[PDB]
Amino acid sequence: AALVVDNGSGMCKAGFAGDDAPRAVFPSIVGRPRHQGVMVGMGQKDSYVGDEAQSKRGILTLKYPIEHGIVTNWDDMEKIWHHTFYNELRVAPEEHPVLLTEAPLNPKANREKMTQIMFETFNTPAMYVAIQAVLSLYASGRTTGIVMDSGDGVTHTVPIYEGYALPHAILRLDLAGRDLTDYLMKILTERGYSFTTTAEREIVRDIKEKLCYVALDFEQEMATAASSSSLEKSYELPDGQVITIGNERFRCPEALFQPSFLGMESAGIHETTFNSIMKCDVDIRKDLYANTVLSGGTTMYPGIADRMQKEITALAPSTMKIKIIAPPERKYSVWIGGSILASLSTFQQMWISKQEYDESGPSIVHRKC
Amino acid sequence: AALVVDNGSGMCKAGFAGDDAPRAVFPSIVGRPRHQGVMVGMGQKDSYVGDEAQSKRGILTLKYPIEHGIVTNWDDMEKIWHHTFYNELRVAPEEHPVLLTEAPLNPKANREKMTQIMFETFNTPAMYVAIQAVLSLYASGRTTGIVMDSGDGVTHTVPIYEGYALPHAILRLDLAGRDLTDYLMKILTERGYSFTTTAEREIVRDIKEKLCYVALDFEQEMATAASSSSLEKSYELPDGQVITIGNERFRCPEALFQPSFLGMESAGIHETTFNSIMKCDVDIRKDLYANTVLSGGTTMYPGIADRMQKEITALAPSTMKIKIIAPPERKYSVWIGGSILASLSTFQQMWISKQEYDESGPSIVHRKCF
Amino acid sequence: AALVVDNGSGMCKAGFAGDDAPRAVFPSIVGRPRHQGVMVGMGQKDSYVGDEAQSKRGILTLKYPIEHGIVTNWDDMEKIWHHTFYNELRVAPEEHPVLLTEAPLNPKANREKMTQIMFETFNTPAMYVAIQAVLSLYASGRTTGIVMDSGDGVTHTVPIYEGYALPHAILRLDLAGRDLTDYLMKILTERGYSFTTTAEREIVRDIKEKLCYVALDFEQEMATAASSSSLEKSYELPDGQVITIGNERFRCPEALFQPSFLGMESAGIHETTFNSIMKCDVDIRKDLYANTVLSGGTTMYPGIADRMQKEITALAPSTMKIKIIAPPERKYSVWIGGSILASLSTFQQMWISKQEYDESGPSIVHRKCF
Amino acid sequence: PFGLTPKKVYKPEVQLRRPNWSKFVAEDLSQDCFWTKVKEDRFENNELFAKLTLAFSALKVLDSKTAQNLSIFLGSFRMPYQEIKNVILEVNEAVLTESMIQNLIKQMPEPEQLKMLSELYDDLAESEQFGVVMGTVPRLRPRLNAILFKLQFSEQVENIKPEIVSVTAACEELRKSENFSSLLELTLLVGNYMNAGSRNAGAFGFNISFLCKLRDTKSADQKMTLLHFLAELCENDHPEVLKFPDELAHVEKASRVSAENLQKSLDQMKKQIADVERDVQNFPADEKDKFVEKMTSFVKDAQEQYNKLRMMHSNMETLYKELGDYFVFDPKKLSVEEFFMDLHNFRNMFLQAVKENQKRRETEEKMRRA
Amino acid sequence: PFGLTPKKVYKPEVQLRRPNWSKFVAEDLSQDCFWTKVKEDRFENNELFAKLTLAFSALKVLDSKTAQNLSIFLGSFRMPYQEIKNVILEVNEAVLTESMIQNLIKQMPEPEQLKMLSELYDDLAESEQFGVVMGTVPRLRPRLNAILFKLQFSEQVENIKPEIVSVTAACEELRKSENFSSLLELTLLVGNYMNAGSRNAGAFGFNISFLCKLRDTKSADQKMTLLHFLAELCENDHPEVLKFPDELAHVEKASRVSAENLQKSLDQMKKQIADVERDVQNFPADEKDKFVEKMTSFVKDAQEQYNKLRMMHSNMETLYKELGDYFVFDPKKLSVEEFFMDLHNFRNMFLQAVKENQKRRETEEKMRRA
Ligand SMILES: Nc1ncnc2c1ncn2[C@@H]1O[C@H](COP(=O)(O)OP(=O)(O)O)[C@@H](O)[C@H]1O
Ligand SMILES: Nc1ncnc2c1ncn2[C@@H]1O[C@H](COP(=O)(O)OP(=O)(O)O)[C@@H](O)[C@H]1O
Ligand SMILES: Nc1ncnc2c1ncn2[C@@H]1O[C@H](COP(=O)(O)OP(=O)(O)O)[C@@H](O)[C@H]1O
Ligand SMILES: [Mg+2]
Ligand SMILES: [Mg+2]
Ligand SMILES: [Mg+2]
Repeated sequence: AALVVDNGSGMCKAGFAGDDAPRAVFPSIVGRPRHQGVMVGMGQKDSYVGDEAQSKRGILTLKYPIEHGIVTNWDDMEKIWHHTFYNELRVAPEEHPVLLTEAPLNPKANREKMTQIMFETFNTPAMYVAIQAVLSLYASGRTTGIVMDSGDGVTHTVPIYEGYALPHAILRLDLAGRDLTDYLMKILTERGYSFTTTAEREIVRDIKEKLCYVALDFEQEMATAASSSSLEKSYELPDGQVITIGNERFRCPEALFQPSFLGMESAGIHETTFNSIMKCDVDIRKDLYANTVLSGGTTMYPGIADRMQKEITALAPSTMKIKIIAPPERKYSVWIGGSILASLSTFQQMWISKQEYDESGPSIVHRKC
Repeated sequence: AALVVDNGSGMCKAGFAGDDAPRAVFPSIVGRPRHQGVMVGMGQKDSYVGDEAQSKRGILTLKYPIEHGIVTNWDDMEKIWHHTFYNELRVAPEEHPVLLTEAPLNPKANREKMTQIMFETFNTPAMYVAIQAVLSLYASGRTTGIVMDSGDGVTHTVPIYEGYALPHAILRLDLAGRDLTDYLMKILTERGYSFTTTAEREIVRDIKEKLCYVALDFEQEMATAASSSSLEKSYELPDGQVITIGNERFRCPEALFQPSFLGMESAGIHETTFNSIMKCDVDIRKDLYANTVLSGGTTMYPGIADRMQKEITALAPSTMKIKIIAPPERKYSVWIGGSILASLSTFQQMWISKQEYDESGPSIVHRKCF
Repeated sequence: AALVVDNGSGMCKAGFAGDDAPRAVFPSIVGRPRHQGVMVGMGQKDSYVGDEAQSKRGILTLKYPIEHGIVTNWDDMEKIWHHTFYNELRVAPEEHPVLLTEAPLNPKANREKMTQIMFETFNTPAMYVAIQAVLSLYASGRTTGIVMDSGDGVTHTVPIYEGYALPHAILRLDLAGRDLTDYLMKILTERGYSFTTTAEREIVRDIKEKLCYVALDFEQEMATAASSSSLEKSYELPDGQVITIGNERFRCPEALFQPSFLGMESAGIHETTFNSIMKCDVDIRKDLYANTVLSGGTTMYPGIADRMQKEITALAPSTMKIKIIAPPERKYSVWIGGSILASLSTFQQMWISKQEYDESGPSIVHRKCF
Repeated sequence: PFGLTPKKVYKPEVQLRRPNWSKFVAEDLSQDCFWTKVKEDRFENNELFAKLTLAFSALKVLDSKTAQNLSIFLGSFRMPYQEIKNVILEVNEAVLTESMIQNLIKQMPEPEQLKMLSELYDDLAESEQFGVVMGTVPRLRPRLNAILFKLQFSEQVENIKPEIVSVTAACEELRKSENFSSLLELTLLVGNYMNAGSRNAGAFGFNISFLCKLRDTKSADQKMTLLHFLAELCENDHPEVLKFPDELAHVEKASRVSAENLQKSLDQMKKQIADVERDVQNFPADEKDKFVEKMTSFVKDAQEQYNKLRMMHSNMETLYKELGDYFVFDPKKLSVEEFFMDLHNFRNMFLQAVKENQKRRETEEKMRRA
Repeated sequence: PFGLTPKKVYKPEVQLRRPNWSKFVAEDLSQDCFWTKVKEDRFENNELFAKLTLAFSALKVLDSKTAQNLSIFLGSFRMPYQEIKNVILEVNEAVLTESMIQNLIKQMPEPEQLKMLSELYDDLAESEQFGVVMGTVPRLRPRLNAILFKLQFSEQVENIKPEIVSVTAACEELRKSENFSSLLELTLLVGNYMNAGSRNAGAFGFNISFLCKLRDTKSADQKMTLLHFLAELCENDHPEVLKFPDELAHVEKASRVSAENLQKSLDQMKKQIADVERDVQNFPADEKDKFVEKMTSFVKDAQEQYNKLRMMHSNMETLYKELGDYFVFDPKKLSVEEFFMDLHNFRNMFLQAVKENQKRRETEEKMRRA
């Protein structure tokens, strides 16, 4: 029974093979105590990783070991992988092969480091690495379609034609969810609410994850909010106070489609899907326009599928139909797509054995995967 | 002659346009007598505001109308303006446009209420709310440079490149002089003194204003100060007693560079400015690394410019040169810039006239102002 | 005092007839600010054209008015010509005839539009348009040969004969400097350096223009790069950061000879020169094969003459002789040829004078200048 | 000859593959050449001949691509294929979906591959076992194709409907537009005035799309434009012409779609129903398969719905050809997309042109008041 | 026509901008269309035209081919031709370049053309005036043809000499190659075993190029090959024969050229040197022409250097004919290219054959360990 460990920028997923609805799901967070522990009786640990660090976030610091896909700190991630394998899954990695996922267009050093860690620190019998968006396609059942994935810091649009991707037209944008959360707390200050600490960062993420929607027409929706308070909602803080958000509900989700608010020259996430299409063949675009499957947690705003279809239509010629798919479990599309890979008996021959790694080192991954 | 007013979290500076003198300057505090009245021959005033409140500080519970730059009480703030326009400047706001200043990232309510209160109560022919940090750059005469404006309550940096600001890279920190004065009381308890009253807060402010400095290097000072009594600059209390402050003369401004002393998770004022520039574009960083300007009262400690310059260079690129500009008059930098702004000929068309406010309402301040 | 202007996707070369070097060589970019001009007084002139846009590129939207040779915006193109005539050259076109250059296989609509702009907006007394590739041989002395013209957006191999380009043998390849610069960003990410905005495009262009060469072979060069670090080079960004490219030095211009790396089915610039020759006559093939002349700034990679000659050898017949010619003036080749053409005493005959333009309208440019 | 012919008899037990070489008789080379003293004994032995004569002694059903893709697809929905076969047999609208059926037929191999599997169970893989169950259903290729009309026929007819009604409404709206006629007259008269004494003097009409070219005409001063001239003239003394853009409300959708695209779509769906008609005759009809009237009766309403589309599509040809004769242009050199997009863009130009006239007047009023 | 052509004579006093629209002659629309009854009167007046005009108030002897080409070439270098005439006369290696004169001799017209020019100054064109200057020099046509000797004679020897010395070096290396003899013996004895009882039974030798045909021979299993069997056999019990590819190092250089090409090149050089001897006798030898000994004494070293090209190339014939008898093949049915490129292909294919043997062995070792 192989394993799948889809590490994410802001939250990680884990579970066995031949499964859906990932089992061991906890945020990729590492926090260490900030103050001095007066109590002696308590068994305070050096660091809290995962779900434990979220409950006690009042005194912790909540450092992210992964940012924009590229791993900044590798010392703490070994805690995360050890945490995933031993406590959450309770499985010895020395007997069961492990699968990994990784974003496209990333430095070769990052994926080489994972190869080193699993084979000596964990001593996995075999390991494989696959692109995230390729897993996202045949999690929807198809094999020919552009995958537009948006996580915390990575927004990559990978056109796909078959079991093989198209590296020529792979695009990327640093406009994903984590950047929007920092924007939400920036626009919460005009209302008199200030959020600065990393503990108060997680609070703002829950405001976005519950009271934020994508407006079909931003220009029209602005007049409705200003004319009357027909869109205001109230949210309760853990301490007990309640705050009200007006036009901040749709302003921060829409920065994807107008990144000029964030001060970035990059074109909108709607346009980066259209531009990524024109980099492929003219014959190919027929199948690539009707299968624009959306994946990733950031693509779960209410009305995002409707908004994308309207804006893509204006850019594209009328001769081509547009169909923005949206599977019900689009949040965990990456995990389930890789889950069926290990189920196949044919995939056994596509492993990176320890003997192969020993004779080639970490460089074996580049020629194989 | 336009009227320039700079209301701050701890002290207000209001004068005329063109003249380089801030004219009347007095603290922005209001106090109400908490003691019962006995003598009736002499006339007794209501709650005291302005500089008169500091004279009788021993009986009044002084209250600050402005907290962290955000106006917490709008009742006492109108009292100061009447104390300003009539008692001090002896001018009628009935014919003088009045400039206002407001920190960036401030709630929209404060800039609205400033427009509403002044238009209906003072009926000034015009008005304007202008950012303090951007206003201070006029005093220096430059046109680019990330400006640190550390007032009594607010600490914000605005990167300006060739006259075009970068609002996406504006960083504001809620750590300033007022927070330090509370830290000074917390460290004085260790030696064995007490300061737990709002009348004793002004006195502790004079401990920090006159006998505080920022060390060039900090980890060595504790070794030096503990070993020998090199620095023991003593201070006399208003009653007549005398106090001695040792290594705490420099620990108080140290929190600006290590806010972990106050328990806050925010970075110091040396890291924030570096982080603010990193949010900008690659090309414009060259003209911002070597053009760091300073202003405000909190940037008047000894060694603040030298300490920041050493700390920035520990993070800046090696080939990059760091030049922490600090004019001698950085205390009034905001106001001097305001006087130049009002007297500009091209500025006459930017005023928010009386007729425009009525037909647009209090939201006009979000259209004709930055 | 004839003027010669060579419009290009990347840069535009302007000057006077009879000179040896262009008077002004500035990028053909039009930029407008995207931020808000908080600074009063200055910050005007939102239309920055030419070198001014390059200097302030950190706060501008760098948009190229020319893409793939064809003009995608005819509003800022008039600005560039206005800037060239009045700022860089400082001359009134009211008395100076002007010569222009056109790309091979240009649409008939674009060429006729340029006639109207010269004759109405600037009302030059005369104007002529000449093929870009033909002017390369006029500058290279010889009147017969094949021009491997290149540049920022277009790559044309035009085997002219007696100064008249053969129309059926012209081959166009969509592989020029801009695609090479864009490919550099995609491959640079493999090391850990990312460049997205148009402001950082010029940084990648400068890296390409300095630290990239063409390798003769790859079956041994790739092993050499991986085995040893002898070929690494270091570049300093305007931020002051240090980046080492190394392996990606020769992989950026090799897309010219192996476009399959970019995913394009078309063959490289070495193979398009071969096919363009075969379309010509058999008897004239002898002269054009040994008279290949390079042009355009895209052909300034060191090691391009020996690489192309070696690759062109195997496909060429054994008895045939090959001589790739690389004049020192590759960058300005298409300009000096226009200077030679205009300086002729016989060039007065086929002037498109203003008197004869009105009678035949803008359609005269189709039958006069050919 | 020269004592160099010791013919070695071999007589192999098993015949081998004889290699054919050019014969070298021992008459020419036997005089004095190489191979006269071959050390045959130094290689001759028993082991070599015995070994040499031995060597020269004279997902399974699916291919690589389909085996993995079918295995991936069969696990994509993780549901039994036995119910899937019954679902497609009964045409169950809940389980069946357009996306599910579209990428299903991609996973069918050639029809031959599904035949011998039935004649040939648990040993075979899930991909091979799926084909056995699916292949048992007769006429797999047409029946699965037979499903995929009603899943999309409703979608196609509802998409052509807003494409046709918008163009026809745009044609009718432009037919009755008096303001369009009023605007057109003004251009012709003023244009004829300036074109006097030229090749276009007193022109009795101009082709369409020239109005969008009026902006390209400038004046003595570059700010003043001919397109803006008409808007400025109209607003002064000839009103009610500015209302023509409001008269046309479906031109944008009319410009978006073209009749050429519609004709291809209509021709395709005609072939779709024809396949069902051949299916009905080839496969006479029930209880086992719930297809019953889901297709034969669907065609009845499809042909009824189709006939209305043919009339509506033919309504363009009657209307557009008259429209083509109205403006004098055959619907062969000009189509719906190019003509209306040109007019769609013209509407944008005029509203912008009258907008800039107001802006210039605003500055004109500003300087007059000052 | 249809009573709809009342042409309006305008005759503007001041010429205006004339917009160019597509002409509509009153034939195609005159019959029955729109604009037949344009109300031109409701717009015509005298104010509008007065306002409208305010804003918009505005070679003698040379043929065609050579005359322009010569004029272009003269301006290409842009330097006085009198000096250039001295350069070619004085043979100045600095100004004179190969490229300058190869197209120069093309620019020379027929020798008769330059004659009357001398007999017939400023009135004539730049090409005609230059025609007189070149025509003055006696025997122009042979003189420049005499100049194109040292620019190639020194180039020809260094281009051919590595080719000349590489062929012999391979021949001597192949002459002493014992490993080649050992390999050849193995094929002959083994091959005769398979050919027993056939038309090639007991063959005492075979023609060259058969070794590369060993790959085409297969075995009972398609994986095994006859040539690969020899590679596998030698590595088992007959080593030291794998070093024959290393024994030959100049395989690629010698096989790329043929003696036939060198014979033609040498023959042409003899003809080139013959023209000088005729020129010297015809033109006796000064101060005016510094070519003096630069060409006749060049022959003195040329003949010495050309002599060394004879015997060594003669050593080719002596060695190759001996090599031809060594392998039993006349140097008439087989040349350097055909004989050696076949052997060079054998060297590459043998290394590949032993490479696949190692690859095949690796899979065998992998399964044995598993
Ligand atoms: N309902 C929701 N609405 C908006 N954003 C959401 C929602 N749910 C999750 N997100 C965003 O998804 C991000 C993380 O989800 P996920 O896709 O699992 O991360 P990753 O793609 O990095 O693995 C969070 O930053 C959060 O902002
Ligand atoms: N000479 C000084 N030395 C040290 N600190 C000073 C000095 N002058 C002013 N300050 C500090 O500046 C703070 C506020 O002063 P100021 O900048 O004038 O207020 P604001 O910026 O709100 O107008 C006070 O808290 C005080 O601690
Ligand atoms: N030394 C160099 N090495 C490699 N590329 C260069 C060099 N110099 C210029 N380039 C590229 O060539 C382009 C200039 O092309 P140019 O000949 O000006 O085209 P055009 O003639 O169309 O203006 C630049 O965009 C640059 O990217
Ligand atoms: Mg993910
Ligand atoms: Mg202040
Ligand atoms: Mg060019």
